[PDB]
Amino acid sequence: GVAEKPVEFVKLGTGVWMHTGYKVVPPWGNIRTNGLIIERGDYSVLVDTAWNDAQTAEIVAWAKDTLQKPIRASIHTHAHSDKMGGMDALHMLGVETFATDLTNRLAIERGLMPAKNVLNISEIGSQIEWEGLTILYPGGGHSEDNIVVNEGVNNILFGGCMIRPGMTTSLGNIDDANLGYWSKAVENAANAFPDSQIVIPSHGKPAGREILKNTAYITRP
Ligand SMILES: [Zn+2]
Ligand SMILES: [Zn+2]
Repeated sequence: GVAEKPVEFVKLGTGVWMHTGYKVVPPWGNIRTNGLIIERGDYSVLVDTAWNDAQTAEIVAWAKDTLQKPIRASIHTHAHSDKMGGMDALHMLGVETFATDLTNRLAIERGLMPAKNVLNISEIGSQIEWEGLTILYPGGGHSEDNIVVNEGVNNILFGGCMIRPGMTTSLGNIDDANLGYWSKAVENAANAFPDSQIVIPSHGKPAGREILKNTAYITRP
């Protein structure tokens, strides 16, 4: 198969960095997965692992060594291996991990390791403030447990796998999707965070609010 592309880091805003890792999925090629590192003074917090422990350890080392703001804690945006494939690395590297109770239960069922701490959002529309970020459960979409994360200083909305890349018509991995609610969940996220000017999908490049509108259109019933 083709070589797996290396992990990448790019600055999205003041104190906000995108991590990207790659996986070769036969019989095709590399697929990216994106998460964030967010600076919090003298430490940082992480949104999502990469695909596996080795990529995730590289991300932790980058925060410690380049930002000099080591990762203290992390949040995971649903129970799939692009988001939770590196949990064992986080736990060994002393990162305190958080996910919803539903995500943790699905992780165990799906062969992934659960996070150490529960985020108490479980009803549609529930929000909490966590390490300066707003975390919203908008309802099931790409996965029943999918959550989104807003960084209100730079106005960056992390949509994760609930937001599809660019102007795609492909729905990606829908094995666990709530096809009936997905478009409404995208609308819920868009309405909850109207000021965010940058939107990050897991599997494509950073964009504007047009990827919210495009995802909502392509996943509509
Ligand atoms: Zn997924
Ligand atoms: Zn994904």
